[PDB]
Amino acid sequence: GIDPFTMVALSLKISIGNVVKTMQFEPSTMVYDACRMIRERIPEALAGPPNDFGLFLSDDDPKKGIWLEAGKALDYYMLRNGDTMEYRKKQ
Repeated sequence: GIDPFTMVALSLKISIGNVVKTMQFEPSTMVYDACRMIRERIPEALAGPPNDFGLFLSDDDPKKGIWLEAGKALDYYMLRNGDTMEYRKKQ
């Protein structure tokens, strides 16, 4: 794939374990595609199976954080430039 930055791009802070990387995603980018972007830009995403991990929308409270569905898009989850999302393992 290719590193996104086209026009208005959703710059989210991707947390993988302890690695927080500000990543620029396209608004219409699907969650499985955003994962495709991290795995390629940050190697730590490849710490396990792709469906075993996932995108976790980070809020101010841990219980407000939700798991982004692969079949949905980033914009769909009200994601913005400056938000934090932790690409981490499910369960």
